[PDB]
Formats: sequence, structure tokens, C-alpha cells
Amino acid sequence: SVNLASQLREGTKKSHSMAENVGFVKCFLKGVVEKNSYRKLVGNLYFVYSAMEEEMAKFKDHPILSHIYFPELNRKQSLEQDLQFYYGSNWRQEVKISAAGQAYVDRVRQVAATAPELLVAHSYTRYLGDLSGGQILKKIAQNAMNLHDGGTAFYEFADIDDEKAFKNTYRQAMNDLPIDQATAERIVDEANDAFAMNMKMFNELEGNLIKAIGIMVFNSLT
Ligand code: HEM
Ligand SMILES: [Cl-]
Ligand SMILES: [Cl-]
Repeated sequence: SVNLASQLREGTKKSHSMAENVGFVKCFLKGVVEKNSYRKLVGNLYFVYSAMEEEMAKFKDHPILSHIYFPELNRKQSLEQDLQFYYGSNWRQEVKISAAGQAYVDRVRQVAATAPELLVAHSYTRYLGDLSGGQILKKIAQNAMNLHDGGTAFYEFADIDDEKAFKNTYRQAMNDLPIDQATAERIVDEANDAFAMNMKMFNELEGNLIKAIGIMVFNSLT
């Protein structure tokens, strides 16, 4: 009805660019990532996806959300697998959520009570990004931390054979959404909001990464 697929893509161009330039991210890209700080990121996303996937299931048959309801995208379980790897068997007891992460979860829950359609901005921001960057991020992680196997279940969509073909069904799904350009714009704005929320989680880890860096180099000089 409106073609938000291209509106979201062009509309979040700037934000995605700022995302790549966050200190934490810059270091990640250049291969310097470390188990302890990255472990906290996984804990946060774990709660955000839980929130999002639970609410999305309530709207499996909603006039709008039902169109972008692909339980094949669900990351909660794979993320639990990663916590197990980074934290071990007692992970339920060691995993925690940060303030930014809580704010993130809070927004998802809020939007789900008064503007369920804004949930497409959240599904878009996470899932379509996970789908598109998943392979690059996985290798960089695997190389920078040595994860021959385990620790990257999050970047692997098991229940999706042809992912490029899924990425189309998904964009298509968005382009066939029963919404008016007015709201389609509230969705785009919400997407830029979500990006900022991801970026805030990354910034929370800057300090943890600095120490770790100082520690490895100090150990090197010694
Ligand atoms: C704040 C964290 C990030 C979020 C929320 C995010 C989300 C997204 C979204 C929603 C898209 C789909 C755009 C579209 O086709 O409409 C996308 C594309 C992509 N992202 Fe990210 N992204 C983030 C950071 C990164 C990072 C750190 C990299 C660099 C390794 C990256 C690599 C990519 C790639 C390679 C694509 C595919 C571009 C294309 O379709 O031509 N992303 N991302
Ligand atoms: Cl992009
Ligand atoms: Cl905000």
C-alpha cells in the first residue's frame, strides 16, 4: 500500500552509518573484541529479543503485524545458546541487563500496548539487520575471539535455507502492509529510535573494552 521497505532503508541510512562509527563498534570491526564486554551485549539482546518475540506472538493474527510474523526469525533460543557458551551452565544466574538494555526492553513493551504497528520498526531494525550483516559479524567475532564452534549461534538462522530469498519475502511483506503513508512515517522514525537504543548499549561497553585493551597490551609489554 505504501512501500515502507525502501522508506525504512533510505530513512535509516544516516543512523546505520553512526552505528558503524561508535567506538566500541569501530574496535569490533578492526577485530578487537573481547569475551567479557561482548558477553554483556549478548545478555542485553537476549532480553530485548525475548520481549519482542513474546509480544509479536500475541499479534500473530493482528491486521498488520501478522504480515511480518516469521517465527523463523526468532533469536531468543539461539541467544540462550550463546549465553550458555559465554557464561556456562549457571548462565540463568549470571546474566544481567544494563540500564540501556532495560530502556530498550521498556520501549518494546510500551509500543506493544499503545502502537503495535511501531513493532514493525523494531522487527525491521533487528531481524533485517541480523539477516543482512549476520555473516560478516560472525566471522569477525569468530576470528577476534577464536570460536571454532560455539558462541555465534545468534548469527545463524537455522530454519532459513535460502536467506536471500527470505530477505525478499520479508521486504515484500512490508511493502504489502495495510498502512497509510502517515503512519509509515511514524514507523521510520521509530526505527531511527531503535538504532539509537542499540548504540547506547554499545557505548555502555566502551569503558569495559578500554580496560581489556589496556590489559592485553600491558601483558604484551610485560
Ligand atoms: C546499531 C547496530 C546495527 C543495526 C541495528 C543494523 C541494522 C541493519 C538493518 C535494519 C539493515 C537493513 C537495511 C535495508 O536493506 O533496508 C542493515 C544492513 C546491513 N548491515 Fe547493519 N546494522 C547495525 C550495524 C552494522 C554493523 C556494525 C555492520 C558492519 C559489519 C553492519 C553491516 C550491515 C550490512 C553489510 C548490511 C547489508 C546492506 C545491504 O543490504 O546492502 N550493520 N543493518
Ligand atoms: Cl545500509
Ligand atoms: Cl527516544
